[PDB]
Amino acid sequence: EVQLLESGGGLVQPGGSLRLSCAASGFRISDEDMGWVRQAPGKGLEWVSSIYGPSGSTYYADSVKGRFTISRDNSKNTLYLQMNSLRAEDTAVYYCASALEPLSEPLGFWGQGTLVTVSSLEALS
Amino acid sequence: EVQLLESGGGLVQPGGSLRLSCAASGFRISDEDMGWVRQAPGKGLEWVSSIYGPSGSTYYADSVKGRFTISRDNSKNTLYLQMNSLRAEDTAVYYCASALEPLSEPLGFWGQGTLVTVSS
Repeated sequence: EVQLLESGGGLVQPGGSLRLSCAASGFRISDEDMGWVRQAPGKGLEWVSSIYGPSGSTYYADSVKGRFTISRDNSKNTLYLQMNSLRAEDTAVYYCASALEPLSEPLGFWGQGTLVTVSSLEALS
Repeated sequence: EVQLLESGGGLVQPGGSLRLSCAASGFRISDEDMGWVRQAPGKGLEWVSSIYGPSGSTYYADSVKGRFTISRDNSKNTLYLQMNSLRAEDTAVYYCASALEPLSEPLGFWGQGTLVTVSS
């Protein structure tokens, strides 16, 4: 029973920061290629970041390079996403997900999704 | 720039059929691994189907086994999703996905998405 439970989303002002968390149950995060996918209306889906090849190599989108940081905690079996210097363009629903071809399961699995919103004082008023 | 253009969505009656098409740009679907994701109203994204491996092996979710069929056409370089015996729960926004690994690690790509409404 592979399960990914997400946490950490919320409302933040530009320049703020969040730490998205995704706890896995049923398998070790130290063995799968994990990542984060953003979803926004009129934007489809895009891979934000990913950690792969338990040598531990990280991919980042050009939009989030230098600001986002993907991490693993094998003790707690949790994937982390540090999101500093947030922008209005980072507003979306983030999903922790496996690769298209998982090592454990024959088909990929997703998290439930966490809404992360970045809005300024002028946009809210 | 690798792109995935979806088409074929719309309204279908329960028990009907439909064929979602995804035209690829920047690569050949013959060598890559691809798949179909869907997002149901009030629910998160879910992997509908996939095709990967050197075997061309296909895999489906328990909800769509026997009813959905993923396939590739090298003639038009298009990924097809045949959906028969559509239920009301098949109403969703469908995206096509691909994985391209030119530098030893896969890179995920998605499409814009198309809406499929199984309504009476």
